[PDB]
Amino acid sequence: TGLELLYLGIFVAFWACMIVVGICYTIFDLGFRFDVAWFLTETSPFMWSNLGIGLAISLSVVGAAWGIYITGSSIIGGGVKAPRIKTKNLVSIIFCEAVAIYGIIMAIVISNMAEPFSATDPKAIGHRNYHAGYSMFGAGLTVGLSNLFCGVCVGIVGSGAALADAQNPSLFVKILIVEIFGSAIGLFGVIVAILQTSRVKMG
Amino acid sequence: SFFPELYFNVDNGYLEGLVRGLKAGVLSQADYLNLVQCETLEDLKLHLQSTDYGNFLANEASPLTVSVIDDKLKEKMVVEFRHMRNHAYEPLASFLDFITYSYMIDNVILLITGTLHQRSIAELVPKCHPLGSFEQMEAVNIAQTPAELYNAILVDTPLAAFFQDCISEQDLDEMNIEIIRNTLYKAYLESFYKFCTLLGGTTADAMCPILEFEADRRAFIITINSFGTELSKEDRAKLFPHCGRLYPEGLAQLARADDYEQVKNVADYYPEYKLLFEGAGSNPGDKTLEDRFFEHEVKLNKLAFLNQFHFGVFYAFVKLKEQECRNIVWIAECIAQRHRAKIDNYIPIF
Amino acid sequence: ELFRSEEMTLAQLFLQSEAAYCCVSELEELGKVQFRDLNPDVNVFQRKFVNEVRRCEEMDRKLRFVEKEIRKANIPIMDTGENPEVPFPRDMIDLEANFEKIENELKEINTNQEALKRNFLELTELKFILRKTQQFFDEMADPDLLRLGFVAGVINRERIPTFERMLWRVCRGNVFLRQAEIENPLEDPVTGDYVHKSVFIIFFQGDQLKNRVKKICEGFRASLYPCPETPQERKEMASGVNTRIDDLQMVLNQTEDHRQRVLQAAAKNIRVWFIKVRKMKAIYHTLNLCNIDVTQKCLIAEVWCPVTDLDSIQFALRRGTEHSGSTVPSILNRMQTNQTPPTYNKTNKFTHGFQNIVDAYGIGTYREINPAPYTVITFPFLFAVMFGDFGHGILMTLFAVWMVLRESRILSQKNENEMFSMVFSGRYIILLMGLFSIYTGLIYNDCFSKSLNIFGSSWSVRPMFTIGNWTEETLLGSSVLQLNPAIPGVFGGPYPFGIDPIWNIATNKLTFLNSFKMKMSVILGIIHMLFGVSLSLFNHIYFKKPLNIYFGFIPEIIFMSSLFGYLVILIFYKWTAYDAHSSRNAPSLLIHFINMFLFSYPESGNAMLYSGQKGIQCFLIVVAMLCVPWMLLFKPLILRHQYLRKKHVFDFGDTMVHQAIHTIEYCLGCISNTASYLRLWALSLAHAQLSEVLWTMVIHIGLHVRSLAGGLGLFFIFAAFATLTVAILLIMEGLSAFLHALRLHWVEFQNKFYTGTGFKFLPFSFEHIR
Amino acid sequence: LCCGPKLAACGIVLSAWGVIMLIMLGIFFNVHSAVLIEDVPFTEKDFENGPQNIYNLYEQVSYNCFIAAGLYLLLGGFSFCQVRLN
Ligand SMILES: CCCCCCCCCCCCCCCCCC(=O)OC[C@H](COP(=O)([O-])OCC[N+](C)(C)C)OC(=O)CCCCCCCCCCCCCCCCC
Ligand SMILES: CCCCCCCCCCCCCCCCCC(=O)OC[C@H](COP(=O)([O-])OCC[N+](C)(C)C)OC(=O)CCCCCCCCCCCCCCCCC
Ligand SMILES: CCCCCCCCCCCCCCCCCC(=O)OC[C@H](COP(=O)([O-])OCC[N+](C)(C)C)OC(=O)CCCCCCCCCCCCCCCCC
Ligand SMILES: CCCCCCCCCCCCCCCCCCCC(=O)O[C@H](COC(=O)CCCCCCCCCCCCCC)COP(=O)(O)OCCN
Ligand SMILES: CCCCCCCCCCCCCCCCCCCC(=O)O[C@H](COC(=O)CCCCCCCCCCCCCC)COP(=O)(O)OCCN
Ligand SMILES: CCCCCCCCCCCCCCCCCCCC(=O)O[C@H](COC(=O)CCCCCCCCCCCCCC)COP(=O)(O)OCCN
Ligand SMILES: CCCCCCCCCCCCCCCCCCCC(=O)O[C@H](COC(=O)CCCCCCCCCCCCCC)COP(=O)(O)OCCN
Ligand SMILES: CCCCCCCCCCCCCCCCCC(=O)OC[C@@H](O)COP(=O)(O)OCC[N+](C)(C)C
Ligand SMILES: CC(C)CCC[C@@H](C)[C@H]1CC[C@H]2[C@@H]3CC=C4C[C@@H](O)CC[C@]4(C)[C@H]3CC[C@]12C
Ligand SMILES: *[C@@H]1O[C@H](CO)[C@@H](O)[C@H](O)[C@H]1NC(C)=O
Repeated sequence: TGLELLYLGIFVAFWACMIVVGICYTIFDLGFRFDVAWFLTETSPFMWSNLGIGLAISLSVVGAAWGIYITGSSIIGGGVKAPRIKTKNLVSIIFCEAVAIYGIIMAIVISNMAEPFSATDPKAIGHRNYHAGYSMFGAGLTVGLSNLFCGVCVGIVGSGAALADAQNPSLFVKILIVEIFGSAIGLFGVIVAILQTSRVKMG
Repeated sequence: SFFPELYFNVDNGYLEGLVRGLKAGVLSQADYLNLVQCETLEDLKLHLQSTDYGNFLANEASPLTVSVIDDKLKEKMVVEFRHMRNHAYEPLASFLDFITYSYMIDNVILLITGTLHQRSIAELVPKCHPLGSFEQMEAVNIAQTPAELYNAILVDTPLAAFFQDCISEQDLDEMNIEIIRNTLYKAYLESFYKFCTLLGGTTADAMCPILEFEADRRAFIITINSFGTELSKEDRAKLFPHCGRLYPEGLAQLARADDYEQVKNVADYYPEYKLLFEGAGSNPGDKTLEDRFFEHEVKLNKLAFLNQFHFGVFYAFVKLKEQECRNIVWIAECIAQRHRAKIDNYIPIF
Repeated sequence: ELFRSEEMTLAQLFLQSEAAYCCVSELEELGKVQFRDLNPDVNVFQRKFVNEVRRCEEMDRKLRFVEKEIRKANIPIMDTGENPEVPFPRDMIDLEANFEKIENELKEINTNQEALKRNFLELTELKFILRKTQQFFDEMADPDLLRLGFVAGVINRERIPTFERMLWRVCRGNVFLRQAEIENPLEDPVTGDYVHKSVFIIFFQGDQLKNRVKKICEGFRASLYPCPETPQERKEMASGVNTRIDDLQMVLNQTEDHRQRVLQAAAKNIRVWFIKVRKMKAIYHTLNLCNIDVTQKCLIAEVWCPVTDLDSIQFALRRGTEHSGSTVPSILNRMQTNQTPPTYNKTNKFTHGFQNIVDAYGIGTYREINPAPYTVITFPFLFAVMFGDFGHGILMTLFAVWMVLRESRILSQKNENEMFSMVFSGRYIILLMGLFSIYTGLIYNDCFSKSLNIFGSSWSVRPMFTIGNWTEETLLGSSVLQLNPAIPGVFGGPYPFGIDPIWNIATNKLTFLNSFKMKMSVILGIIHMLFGVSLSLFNHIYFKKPLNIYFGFIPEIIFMSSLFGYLVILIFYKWTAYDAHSSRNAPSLLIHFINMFLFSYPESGNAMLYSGQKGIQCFLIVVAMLCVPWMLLFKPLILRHQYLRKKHVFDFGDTMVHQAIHTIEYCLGCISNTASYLRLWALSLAHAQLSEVLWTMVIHIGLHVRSLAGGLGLFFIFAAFATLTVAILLIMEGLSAFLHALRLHWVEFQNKFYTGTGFKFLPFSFEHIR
Repeated sequence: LCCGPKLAACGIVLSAWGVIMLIMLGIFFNVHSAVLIEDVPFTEKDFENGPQNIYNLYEQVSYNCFIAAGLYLLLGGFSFCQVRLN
């Protein structure tokens, strides 16, 4: 658990530092320096928007790959004694990849809303552009993380389904319903991302 | 929860599927009935050829014997387990090595028994169980010196950890081999339970019940068998594994126990064991306590297959196939001895 | 034909035992008959003819052993092509005698050859020892002819130092040893290698030293043999061993010639023996599946057969009767059945690849719309939509044409390369893929990442300076500039065939290709899915499921067309309507589809594509959502009514759950499949960009060289370019595009009409020809 | 110089591919196809007066391509001779 120890140490140190820093800023009357407004505002909307698109695609692909390996290991292991698994349970892989297809679709939809400003002063950048960056970032987070979780869930369920099919052929047809239910979550994330970026306009 | 779902299949998913496929080949109740309906060992092989076993027994001599069938079943299981171990990674490799320590214990007991009786260790090798082979050469060509053999075990055997329960090599000639074996097994079971708990997750959840039942049954049977012997209560209590559910005052009551009635009274407090002891009529013609415990062990090993992302599947499969090989050997024995009356004593699996 | 599986029917044959073997042999030759186990109660290993099958297996083992000896020897194995039938009469005795001779003779020959070679080597060692001992005993042999003890032997060279040291260290300074090299190194008696040797002679005093030296040599793995004690004995035994050596050499040569002759005779007909015995084994194993005298002296056979071939099977039975000489004729009979018939597609040489391709995901049910004939084009076409490249398609079609032309050669010369065997079996698939990839590369105007400009681009740059507001000053000031078609003469119509060449050199390339290819992918996918749904209607009509036709297909087609076919109509309408002048207010069909689904028609933003869009889109959405209850509620209720209120197991809850699952699956599948068909655009853009980057990183280096010396560098740079194109693009990207067209066909297209819950027809056809 | 027939076949197929493709590339460069402008090794000065300089550079690159095609023709001849030997 060396790497987990390192991560836990970093987390604890960072958040102890944050606690003491917040106590200092509040108590020493230096709160006006902790300008979250200035952070969110000076930080360019392009950073948020492009991080959002990148996350939308990358996390969707991460979930698709996670599920694909989770279920393909089981498919190939079971098929050593019952090769029909390879031909039948490719549907789990298909779902895990539909996750990434949703990811790219939403990356396209988000990227279609990008446009330069030609301004640097926040009053010039305006609510429209700032909210556009924030909402593209949020939509990317939504789609990417929902797709990641849906892909992992479908992969786990598909590994289970492949293992169960390796022993009795008539079970996969009934266990695919769990895969469908797990797939619905990616669709929900896509719908929410689309709603978020519905009225988004950079320029 | 540990969330093994996320990472188990990274390293052990292929082997999980493979071992489940192997388990799907264990004879079912219908297959056991078909084998039971046979008349000769040749017909037993004939019927068995239709199961997953296939032609494992076609090569061997036409005058089949129970010994030949048993050795072939043992060889098949050894081959499958060795393949799985060879394809396993670190954590599952340690799990499978722990599975093999059980037979390594009996093998080292055989080695020390032969050596104390001045018999060649190389000549003792063939009788050892294949799954516990001492491939190390430090414990070979010992020249029949118990001290050299003890040093070899300590230096070049995974049993060095369990041999610290003893105090010196003089213990080999001092203590009886059965007490040595059971002390080694207590230490091994405790270490195995600790390792499974450290693994945690679905492995611990699905495996700790099996080790706990092993500990409880070891306690019960040691108590029931040491009643008429010179094994004192104090030296007996040292042989109860502490993994079982009897650890608080249960093992103590067993140690103080002086009769099977007292052992049954102790078992009453735990309903799971209460039913086994109630069904263990122990009179001729009905299931014995060992048979009831075998049934419970098979049930637990089968329930080990309802979890998915855990190593307990491999231990359960090894034990279930051991039980299946024992069942087939028993059926062959009944066929050969013509004692068809007791041919149903085999414990079914799946 | 390939439209749907052949009419299949059960049949049962009564055939007298004497003629049964010949009749089933004729059936095996014909190949249109599939037997079935009719005695499953008793396992295979206990049936009537297991004795015969066991003896046949033993004969096959004998033939394998003789063939293995044939391979060990250099002798080749002939190939005539004849396929004689196993002799129904008891010619098995003659064949067994022949093979027993051909095996026993070869085994005796091998054993005798080994033993006689060992003896010959030992005797030649003895001869050399005698000759060298005579040479040593030649200082001055004045006498013509016992305390001293004598031995002699042979050692491996370079062991002389260690052996001499060991002797002088054990028999301390009381033994004599002389050594002499043996030129023309010899072959070891047992170790079996050509190694240099030294013949050595040892003199010793008494019995103790005799034993010492004997054991020392035995440990040194030498060999001693006896030796003469007088010159007369030396001469006598030397002559004897020389004569025996010559005799053994003659016998060795004769026996080796005998082995060669018998093995040549065996190889002359080994293949015919193998085919004979393999058919005989197969025929007897088939007769095992038939009823036996436990029920009737006349054999009973049960078979699947296509309806059209019944007369041919009867004629084959007539041949069997005539050959067997039995007066009684075997009789075939039909019988109405309930068991599920298999799927038989009458595959052809050209259609075998596509039929295997569509069968991989499940053998089609009995007599349902076969996707193969449409796949024959749509799989190459979908592959080409992604792999589209004129040059790579040229390479692939040339390779596929080579495989097609030389197919007979490769078919004869069989190898174990699984990958190459797969490709060769798919040769026609690769050929069509190459052709359609050529076509799609022409449409993309792509050839090794470069366009063609065969008709002339519609984009003229001069109107920009003539009418537009440009000048050389603007060209100097702008790094990339851009172009517009709003001014009159810039855009002179669409390119007549394929994408315009100027997009190749336009940095705006991707901005346009992305949209065009996304629309193309969506259009092709939706039309493919609609064709699948129509095929599903055909399936239902043939199977007589009006329930499915009225609830199911029609709701499915209405839903699909209203939601996603309307999208294709929107794409085409926008293309035909909106131009450069109306560019500013050109709507986004993505946003319009989102708003269609969300009922979010706003009063701000992009305007409506056409008048009445709000009403028409609301109506389409309403119909689409209504198609969900149409599929879900109706069919279960009618089923429950007509199968539980009439006539009165039916489980209404389970039926409702099943229909709900089917409706959810289909409705989510429409969306997910229209999305997944974007893999066409994804893979096409990937192939194009990989080809472009490969070109610009490999052969741009060899082309962007002023000095004429670059012509030599282009040699190696293009070697690298060719290997990289063949490896990264033709092999791996081509394989990916192939498998993704496969996945599209298996899931997106075939889920609409295909079931794949049948059994492959495995006839009793003789494939032992192998 | 005897060598494997597999290597000879690979060499001859590569020679044919190189000859055909490089001859076509040279012909297109010589025709001054605008598609391959990026491959011309021109400089800033070449845009001074007119397109004649870029045409000359096009011709130079076409000559390079024809030289490569001739070298591949020699390589294919060597491979064919090796095939005849084998
Ligand atoms: C168990 C852990 C050990 C306890 C200590 C933990 C480490 C904390 C020390 C960090 C190093 C910083 C040292 C001071 C650096 C100089 C800063 C400076 O100029 O100050 C100006 C700051 C800010 O400016 P100012 O307030 O002085 O100026 C006036 C500003 N206006 C007008 C707006 C009000 O204030 C000070 O003068 C601070 C002096 C004391 C600072 C001491 C460190 C603060 C944190 C202490 C630990 C907090 C947790 C306590 C409980 C823990 C119990 C487990
Ligand atoms: C570990 C899990 C997370 C929880 C702990 C960490 C949370 C915060 C970590 C992020 C960095 C620090 C954030 C605060 C930054 C300072 C903001 C600031 O100065 O403005 C304050 C603001 C404004 O300050 P101001 O000076 O403008 O005051 C207002 C003055 N007028 C109205 C005239 C303008 O007000 C507050 O005090 C808000 C409270 C939050 C600040 C304190 C943070 C507490 C951190 C945790 C310690 C809690 C103490 C008790 C410990 C036991 C807990 C159970
Ligand atoms: C100079 C190079 C030019 C480019 C040439 C190569 C282009 C790249 C794409 C080629 C892909 C080849 C695979 C498709 C062909 C096989 C399909 C077919 O008809 O066979 C039915 C195959 C094999 O034939 P079969 O043995 O089943 O035949 C039927 C026999 N009975 C009826 C007795 C059972 O059948 C199937 O199993 C169907 C599923 C096929 C799915 C294909 C999986 C991918 C295979 C990858 C091949 C290897 C990669 C390339 C390596 C190249 C280096 C050597
Ligand atoms: C707990 C006391 C207080 C601590 C406060 C200080 C802050 C925490 C620092 C760590 C404190 C504990 C000591 C841990 C040492 C490092 C972790 C273990 C050793 C280690 O790193 O080696 C292996 C990984 O390889 C490597 O060496 C690779 C590591 C290098 C990667 C660097 C990239 C990470 C950058 C950080 C940003 C990411 C943030 C993520 C939240 C892990 O060994 P094992 O576990 O396999 O074997 C078991 C034994 N090692
Ligand atoms: C027990 C545990 C501790 C619990 C206590 C809560 C801890 C929260 C940690 C965050 C920090 C504390 C929140 C209050 C401090 C806010 C900053 C005040 C300082 C200040 O004056 O800034 C104004 C702007 O702040 C603003 O207007 C910023 C408004 C937003 C503040 C809150 C945002 C915190 C981050 C939340 C992220 C959540 C992520 C969810 C996934 C000035 O601006 P001005 O207009 O006067 O400028 C004038 C320029 N000329
Ligand atoms: C480059 C731009 C154009 C690209 C787009 C068009 C590409 C078309 C691809 C199809 C052309 C190749 C067809 C295969 C040629 C090899 C023949 C194999 C054997 C053969 O004759 O196959 C028969 C099947 O019909 C056939 O072989 C079919 C032959 C007639 C098909 C007509 C349709 C061609 C496409 C539409 C017209 C052309 C449009 C483009 C100008 C039956 O096998 P067998 O009896 O020989 O088997 C003997 C053992 N059983
Ligand atoms: C197995 C195959 C299954 C079917 C596959 C095909 C998919 C079917 C999709 C649903 C049915 C057809 C589409 C209905 C939605 C309306 C389509 C409008 C298309 C469009 O943009 O046309 C413009 C509107 O037409 C107008 O201005 C006229 C009024 C609006 C349209 C009226 C309805 C036309 C379609 C009739 C039904 C066709 C059924 C096809 C199956 C042209 O107008 P513009 O540009 O000149 O005007 C503009 C200034 N005002
Ligand atoms: C191993 C098997 C063999 C493989 C065979 C592969 C063959 C590959 C050969 C080509 C590879 C290189 C691609 C380069 C393509 C660009 C050439 C090009 O554009 O051509 C046309 C130009 O010359 C003319 O166009 P222009 O001068 O710009 O305009 C004038 C055109 N009007 C007159 C019609 C208006
Ligand atoms: C090692 C990990 C835990 C990080 C260490 C804690 C960090 C946040 C601490 C350690 C020392 C601290 C510094 C100590 C002193 C000063 C001087 C003061 O006028 C401004 C803040 C400043 C510059 C502090 C900023 C915060 C600081 C850098
Ligand atoms: C000046 O440039 C504008 C913008 O492109 C163009 O529309 C206009 O026609 C030009 N005016 C001239 C050349 O007089």
